[PDB]
Amino acid sequence: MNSKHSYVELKDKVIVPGWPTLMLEIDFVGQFLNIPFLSVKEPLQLPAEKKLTDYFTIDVEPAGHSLVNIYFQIDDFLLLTLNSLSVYKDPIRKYMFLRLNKEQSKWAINAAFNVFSYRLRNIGVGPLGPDIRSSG
Repeated sequence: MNSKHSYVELKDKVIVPGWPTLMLEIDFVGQFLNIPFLSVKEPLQLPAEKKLTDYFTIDVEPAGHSLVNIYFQIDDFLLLTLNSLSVYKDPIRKYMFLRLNKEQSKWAINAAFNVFSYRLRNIGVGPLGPDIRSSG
């Protein structure tokens, strides 16, 4: 019959040291703000015709007098894509959120929560990556 939802935190568990990582870069209207988003096995490339906004809506809101969160909504194609690239076991829901720290929040607050643009961005591992991931 009838259905509706909720915004799950995407916790720090999904970033796993040793592995490559996707970096959410937020450029405030008008010194980006960089959040490691999700540790991945292979880089994210999208259909070249397409672009991230097609698949990924985000929104920055305060959570209190000092802290701020980033909410977002992930169309299924990206959701499925992200889950397959993900090291941590399929952690991406359609409606999720993310906690900036007292530090990160501060910028967002000053920009009046107003996003000019954003993108994801594949970043490689450093010289001890393979050794880090495989030990433990």
